[PDB]
Amino acid sequence: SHSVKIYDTCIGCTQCVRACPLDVLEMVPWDGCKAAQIASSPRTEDCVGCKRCETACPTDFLSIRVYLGAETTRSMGLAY
Amino acid sequence: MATKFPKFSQDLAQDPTTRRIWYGIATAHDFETHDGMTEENLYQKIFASHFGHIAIIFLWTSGTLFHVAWQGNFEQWIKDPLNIRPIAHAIWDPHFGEGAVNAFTQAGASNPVNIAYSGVYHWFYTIGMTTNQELYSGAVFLLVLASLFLFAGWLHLQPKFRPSLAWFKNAESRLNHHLAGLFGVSSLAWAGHLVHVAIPEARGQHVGWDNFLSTPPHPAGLMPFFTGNWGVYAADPDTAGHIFGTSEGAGTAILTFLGGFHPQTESLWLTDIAHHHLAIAVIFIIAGHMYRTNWGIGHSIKEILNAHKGPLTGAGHTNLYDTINNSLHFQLGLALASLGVITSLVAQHMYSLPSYAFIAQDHTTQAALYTHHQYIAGFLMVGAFAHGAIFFVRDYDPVANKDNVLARMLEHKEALISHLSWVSLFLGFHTLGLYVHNDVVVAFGTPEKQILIEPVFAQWIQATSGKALYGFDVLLSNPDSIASTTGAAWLPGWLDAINSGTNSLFLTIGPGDFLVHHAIALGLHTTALILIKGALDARGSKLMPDKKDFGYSFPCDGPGRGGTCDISAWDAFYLAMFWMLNTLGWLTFYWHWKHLGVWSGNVAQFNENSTYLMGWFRDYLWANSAQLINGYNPYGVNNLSVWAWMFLFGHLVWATGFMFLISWRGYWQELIETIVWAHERTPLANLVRWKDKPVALSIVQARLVGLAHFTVGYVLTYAAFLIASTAGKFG
Amino acid sequence: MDGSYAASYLPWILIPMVGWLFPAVTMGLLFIHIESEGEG
Amino acid sequence: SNQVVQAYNGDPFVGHLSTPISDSAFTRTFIGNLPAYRKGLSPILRGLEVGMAHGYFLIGPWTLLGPLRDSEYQYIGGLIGALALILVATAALSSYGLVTFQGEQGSGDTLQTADGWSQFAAGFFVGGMGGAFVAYFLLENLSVVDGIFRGLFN
Amino acid sequence: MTELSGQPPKFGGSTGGLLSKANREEKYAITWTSASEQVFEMPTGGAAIMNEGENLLYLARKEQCLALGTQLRTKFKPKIQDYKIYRVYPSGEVQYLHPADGVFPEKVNEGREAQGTKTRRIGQNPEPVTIKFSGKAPYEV
Amino acid sequence: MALSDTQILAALVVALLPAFLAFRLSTELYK
Ligand code: CLA
Ligand code: CLA
Ligand code: CLA
Ligand code: CLA
Ligand code: CLA
Ligand code: CLA
Ligand SMILES: CCCCCCCCCCCCCCCC(=O)OC[C@H](CO[C@@H]1O[C@H](CS(=O)(=O)O)[C@@H](O)[C@H](O)[C@H]1O)OC(=O)CCCCCCCCCCCCCCC
Ligand SMILES: CCCCCCCCCCCCCCCC(=O)OC[C@H](COP(=O)(O)OC[C@@H](O)CO)OC(=O)CCCCCCCCCCCCCCC
Ligand SMILES: CC1=C(/C=C/C(C)=C\C=C\C(C)=C/C=C/C=C(C)/C=C/C=C(C)/C=C/C2=C(C)C(=O)CCC2(C)C)C(C)(C)CCC1
Ligand SMILES: CC1=C(/C=C/C(C)=C/C=C/C(C)=C/C=C/C=C(C)/C=C/C=C(C)/C=C/C2=C(C)CCCC2(C)C)C(C)(C)CCC1
Ligand SMILES: CC1=C(/C=C/C(C)=C\C=C\C(C)=C\C=C\C=C(C)\C=C\C=C(C)\C=C\C2=C(C)CCCC2(C)C)C(C)(C)CCC1
Ligand code: SF4
Ligand code: SF4
Ligand SMILES: [Ca+2]
Ligand SMILES: [Ca+2]
Ligand SMILES: [Ca+2]
Ligand SMILES: [Mg+2]
Repeated sequence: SHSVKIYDTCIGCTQCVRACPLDVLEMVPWDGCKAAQIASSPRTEDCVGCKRCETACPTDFLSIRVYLGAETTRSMGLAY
Repeated sequence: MATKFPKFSQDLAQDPTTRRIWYGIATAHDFETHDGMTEENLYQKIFASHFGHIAIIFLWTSGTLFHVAWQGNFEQWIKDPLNIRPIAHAIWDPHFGEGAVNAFTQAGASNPVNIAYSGVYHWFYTIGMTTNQELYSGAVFLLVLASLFLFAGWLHLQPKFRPSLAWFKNAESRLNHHLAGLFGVSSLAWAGHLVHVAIPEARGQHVGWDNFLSTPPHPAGLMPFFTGNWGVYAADPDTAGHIFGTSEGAGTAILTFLGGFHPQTESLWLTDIAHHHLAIAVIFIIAGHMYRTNWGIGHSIKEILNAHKGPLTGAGHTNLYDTINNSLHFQLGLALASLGVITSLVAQHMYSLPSYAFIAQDHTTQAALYTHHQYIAGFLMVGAFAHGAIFFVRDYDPVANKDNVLARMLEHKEALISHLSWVSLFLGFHTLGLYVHNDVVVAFGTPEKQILIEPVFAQWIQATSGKALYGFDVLLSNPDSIASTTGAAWLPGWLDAINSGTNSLFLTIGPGDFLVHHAIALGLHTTALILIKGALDARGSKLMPDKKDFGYSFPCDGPGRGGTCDISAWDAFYLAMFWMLNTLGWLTFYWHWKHLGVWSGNVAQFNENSTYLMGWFRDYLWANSAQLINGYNPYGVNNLSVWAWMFLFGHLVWATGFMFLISWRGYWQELIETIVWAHERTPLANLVRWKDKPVALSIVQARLVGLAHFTVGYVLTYAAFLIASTAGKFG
Repeated sequence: MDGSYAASYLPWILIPMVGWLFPAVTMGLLFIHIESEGEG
Repeated sequence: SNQVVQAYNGDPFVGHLSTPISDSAFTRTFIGNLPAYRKGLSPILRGLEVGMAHGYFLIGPWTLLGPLRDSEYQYIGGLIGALALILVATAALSSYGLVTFQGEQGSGDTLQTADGWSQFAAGFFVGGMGGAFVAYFLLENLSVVDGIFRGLFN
Repeated sequence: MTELSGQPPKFGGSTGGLLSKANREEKYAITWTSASEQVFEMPTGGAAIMNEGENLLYLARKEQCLALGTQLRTKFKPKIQDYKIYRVYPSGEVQYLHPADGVFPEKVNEGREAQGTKTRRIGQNPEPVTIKFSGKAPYEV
Repeated sequence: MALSDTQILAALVVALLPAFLAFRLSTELYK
């Protein structure tokens, strides 16, 4: 399964989760930013690695990072 | 679906798709990323693999010797090496018909046969071998040597005999042994063989295992070497009318320095060759006494590196000893770069200064050797830069190399890459401009309006070595010069060999050579640009500041931040491979067209038509295909049939690679989804199900496989053309 | 296809063994090996 | 643990030893994958493969050393000898199974039953006849095989 | 997870739906309520009709279910936001998946534990040479 | 003189030694 990490430059704009087509990420309470929220990746077993989240990120170089890893039926996006 | 293979990566072995197999093949030799790999186990597995690889080399050489001795015509080809075609091995193919059987029953053989272009007959003959018995004995001995190295590799995987990491990192001792023993003692042994077998056997004196202990290579024994005077070993050198393999005009000398070419064999003098090997043996032995080991005297490489600082270079070479000795990728890059340099050197020297008897007259083998070695050198250079990039990805420590030369190179990488880009643009614009100007000016019927730049620099250089054609009269070309008034024993022979337009020694050059040299400069600079920019941005750029976290090779970083295809340093290697092939194409086209003109006595064709690109297109490529493409015909078949078939085969493989290079993955994965659906819903075929899920090839895999096809087609197409054209004209 | 070289009966059977038997056998062994669902 | 010989299956008191010939990785893998022991196979397939191999190689002895070797019927004689020896071997296999699996049937492996052993005998018979006949047919037609291998018909 | 209820959408069939993976490996379910019988686009191709009331539909992947869910909540005049997505195994086990805690993941909800969070910047990952011959990568340490 | 029938056959027998050693080396490197 791919790895998804969220670093402390997160502004909590929620576009991470809004872009995910597989519900890997969540908005969880935090205190580092004004929005009092941060992105989390509790369900990376369903991640396919399309990179939509990072495409949505505004911070100067991403606060969310997807590193493709061990390929499974789910991560390869297989319907068969 | 638990799946063992590959046992070194659980990530791959858990992949439920066909990818698992492909990647299993593609990552087996990347020991560093195996599950549980240590540094010591890494060095040890690499040691055993080295032993196995050396054994493979010895077995390949055994096969060459054995097939020449079994199915060849070595002994016949010795009788008349200028009119008999040397034989590689026998053909056995049930697909053949009568036409091909008759066409390949050649070179005087009674069965189908291939003509050898490896130059191996000339090599074995100049060595001193003259019978199939000696070749067979050498082949069997190499069988035994390969066995020895296979056993050594096996033995050094056993617990007691596994060398330690400190032993692998003992750089000073290994350098002493490789300079003194591997280089020096071996060169001394080859000087000894030449003096004992090659030189006598060239004079009708059979010297073998059954008499070499009793027949001195010189009438005056070793005492002249032990007492004082060595000029006796220069004695009476072989006269200009020496007939190779006979006593006619033969002498007794063993070490000479008369330079030039043996008049009959048109190659370097055997005595000069043995003397060279002896001298460089002494030098390499002395070199192997520089670094300390177990006796206090000697040098510490760490000290020498830490002692070469600089007022304008910061920390100099400090800590480069550990930087190099801790990175197998740094050392491998050094090795591949130096090896590619010396392979190109081999190529540029063996065609100009051949050392094997009657090989300068074998045009197909000479062309094939030059092309072969230059291609090998190009591959080596690309690999050296690839592994420099891999070093930066995996091994570079910025705090240990802080402010030293490595980090400082990294610190102005923008300037390096930018100026490489500038000189690339310079060369490209202006060389293409001159070529296209010449094309248009000749096309419109005014060939006198071309821009024909005389290559005065290289001509002046040739003049510095005695070449009096251009009339510069500088240094060696000037008899009044102090470089000529030295009394050197090699000057007369060197001048006679360089001032005769019958060899390849410093071939005459004109504007076509100028233009193609600037094309070569463009190709070298562009390939270096791709490789260096990949290496320096391997750890990061403004598009990917964290690229080192992703590894040397990876598909991309997605359509975001503008799009990031071919963003990795592996991708830079892949892109530079095309420019490597292009540069080699220009280089080898150059060599072959010029040597065709030279061998045929018509240098004017190249001199007059190489200045415009239609000249290459028509007089070189288009013309020299006529026999090639006629290897098989509606009217019959001849001995060039195999090369015509291989020519078309190389075209087909090249074009197939284009598919993997242009069409990308998603299109294929969706098509394969339709095909998967069809299989699941077809009765009878239903009974069968796949063990691995079929999926399209991966992004990186597509680049690799497309490049592999492209390169295979490139090499086979050009080899077919080169071989067939040169053997149809002169073979 | 004939052979004046010594032991020219060797290619007669060696060509089918190197071209048919060795490839088929080795591909079968590798197919079985890379599909073995042991442990990992 | 430099010793290459150890107890069999970790039991020093069972009448056997673990040696490079008896219980090594190569022997385990090779013997265990012969048709007799290959995992999952049905008795008739084991028998068929074994019979193929045996009928094939049993052609040779009488072909080259039998009484008809010096006659115009050498290959036919070798064929007949092979077929008859395979018939006697099949009767032997069938009778063995007949007497060894009389009562209750074990559940371990299908080969070690009455039905399974008879199926193995049927497979052996068929494969042995077939292999003997194909060896005889190759020898009888050695000339066309020669022309095929030399490309004489192109 | 008790027992999935809801009528299947009115649909004439297609070749783009479930394959062998559904019975051998895993499949996915999405339920939702509609205020009206109305047309929607199948993620597997073509048009289908959702029933007034509860609806239950089986698809091959989680992504197809979430694509249908976005279509439901962003392409109908009164939105459909009550859809639930489950994973279904051949044993019959049903694993509720989405929305994980009854609240869509785009908005903060108390009780969620941060996963995959790093207390550093991307630029503050360690040098790979410092972690080589380990199993980790700079983002895993 | 040409190569002998026996010299060709003796070559394969000798080559049996590096074959066995290569088998051992390969299987050891698999560990
Ligand atoms: C005098 C002692 C000695 C000698 C004989 C060697 C010899 C060798 N060592 Mg070793 N080594 C030694 C001591 C020695 N070692 C010690 C003390 C250490 C510990 C400090 C090491 C540790 C060490 C390691 C870790 C490794 C080696 C390896 C090797 C092999 C290098 C690969 C090769 O075959 O290229 C042979 C090269 C030449 C013969 C000369 C180089 C080529 C010249 C420069 C250019 C070409 C020559 C000529 C122009 C071309 C001829 C063309 C021809 C066709 C006509 C080599 C045979 C490597 C190996 O392969 O392991 C098996 C390896 O991994 N060594
Ligand atoms: C002695 C020199 C040497 C050494 C030991 C290494 C060692 C290594 N290299 Mg390197 N490299 C070299 C030379 C060398 N390389 C050269 C010359 C090049 C330029 C081509 C490269 C470019 C390079 C790149 C870009 C990469 C490596 C990688 C690697 C590592 C993984 C190897 C692997 O598993 O690949 C697997 C091997 C293969 C897939 C072989 C397939 C190619 C075959 C031989 C060609 C097939 C020809 C085909 C059959 C034609 C038939 C003709 C017929 C039809 C007529 C490994 C540590 C990889 C790595 O791990 O990065 C860290 C990596 O990505 N190397
Ligand atoms: C004939 C094929 C071709 C051509 C012309 C080029 C062109 C170029 N490549 Mg490229 N390349 C090619 C094939 C080709 N490539 C292939 C197959 C690959 C493998 C994928 C690559 C991969 C590659 C890489 C990775 C890189 C290059 C680089 C370069 C530039 C090198 C510098 C130079 O030559 O300056 C001069 C430019 C030229 C000679 C080409 C332009 C010629 C035109 C006629 C100029 C005139 C302008 C024209 C009038 C514009 C008006 C058009 C109007 C009619 C519409 C150059 C622009 C390197 C680079 O960018 O250098 C900085 C670089 O990094 N190439
Ligand atoms: C790498 C060396 C090499 C190569 C490229 C060849 C090439 C060839 N051989 Mg030859 N052979 C070799 C060595 C080699 N030989 C040696 C040393 C011997 C003496 C034992 C022989 C004895 C031999 C016989 C009797 C015959 C051939 C024949 C042939 C041709 C068909 C192959 C075949 O059916 O025979 C199979 C070859 C063998 C049974 C001998 C084993 C080859 C060596 C010892 C092992 C090489 C292993 C290699 C290095 C591993 C590389 C793997 C790599 C891809 C990773 C073919 C062109 C046939 C022929 O005459 O053509 C018309 C033929 O009948 N060879
Ligand atoms: C790898 C080397 C190789 C060799 C040696 C051959 C040789 C041959 N090819 Mg082939 N071919 C090859 C590769 C090769 N091919 C490849 C790579 C391709 C394309 C991908 C082709 C595609 C090709 C086609 C399309 C055709 C051939 C055909 C032929 C055969 C023509 C003669 C014939 O008609 O009898 C046929 C010979 C046999 C079928 C082999 C029989 C050998 C024995 C007698 C079989 C029985 C043995 C016994 C029962 C089992 C042994 C037990 C134990 C001792 C091991 C011939 C034997 C033609 C053909 O098959 O003719 C019918 C044909 O149509 N070739
Ligand atoms: C009393 C002892 C004895 C005697 C005297 C013989 C006598 C004979 N044996 Mg036998 N053998 C014996 C014991 C004996 N064997 C034992 C103990 C074994 C081990 C169990 C074998 C196993 C053996 C095999 C495997 C073969 C023989 C064969 C032969 C015959 C070869 C002579 C010949 O035809 O020359 C000329 C050579 C030939 C006719 C070679 C045939 C061509 C082969 C079949 C090509 C197959 C290769 C190819 C890769 C097949 C794959 C195709 C596939 C892709 C479909 C001969 C009559 C051969 C035979 O029966 O020929 C049909 C043969 O295949 N023997
Ligand atoms: C041109 C000629 C060149 C010189 C002549 C060389 C030819 C002679 C080679 C002799 C090989 C004999 C093979 C049979 C014995 C065998 O396999 O033992 C294998 C065992 C390994 O045991 C292993 O031991 C392992 C455990 S431990 O490591 O012992 O703890 C265990 O796991 C494993 O099962 C076991 O096998 O090896 C030994 O223990 C000693 C090997 C003896 C080899 C002598 C070689 C002579 C040196 C000459 C060359 C030196 C050059 C070096 C510098 C360049
Ligand atoms: C036609 C071929 C030439 C084109 C090559 C590419 C263009 C070169 C333009 C690069 C300018 C470099 C600016 C240096 C920046 C600079 O001034 O660094 C500072 C440095 C002063 O520090 P030091 O000399 O004390 O450092 C040397 C070490 O001891 C300390 O690390 O000056 C030099 O090194 C002068 C040598 C420059 C080396 C030039 C590179 C080309 C060398 C070619 C090979 C020389 C012969 C080698 C024989 C073994
Ligand atoms: C006691 C001893 C001495 C006496 C030594 C005597 C009495 C003989 C010495 C022989 C020596 C020391 C070396 C002989 C080496 C021969 C070698 C090493 C052969 C190497 C061949 C290689 C490597 C491969 C060759 C290839 C083959 C096989 C081919 O057939 C084709 C070409 C090629 C592929 C190259 C003296 C008193 C002097 C000094 C004191 C010690
Ligand atoms: C990436 C990288 C890298 C790199 C790599 C490479 C690939 C390199 C190279 C390079 C090269 C490829 C170089 C070249 C060179 C050359 C030279 C350096 C030369 C010399 C010269 C001279 C000086 C000569 C002279 C002379 C003459 C001319 C003639 C007469 C004689 C005399 C001697 C006088 C490394 C790994 C390291 C690190 C990491 C990164
Ligand atoms: C090398 C080696 C070895 C050995 C081996 C041997 C000793 C042998 C075998 C051999 C054999 C022993 C073979 C065989 C073959 C057989 C076959 C191939 C068969 C067949 C059959 C067929 C083909 C068919 C037939 C038929 C039928 C059944 C029906 C009708 C009639 C007919 C005829 C059609 C081992 C592995 C141990 C080890 C390693 C090395
Ligand atoms: S991952 Fe980046 S873009 Fe997405 S919510 Fe977090 S900080 Fe915002
Ligand atoms: S890579 Fe794609 S699937 Fe994975 S978290 Fe990002 S948007 Fe979701
Ligand atoms: Ca001799
Ligand atoms: Ca009789
Ligand atoms: Ca025919
Ligand atoms: Mg030379």
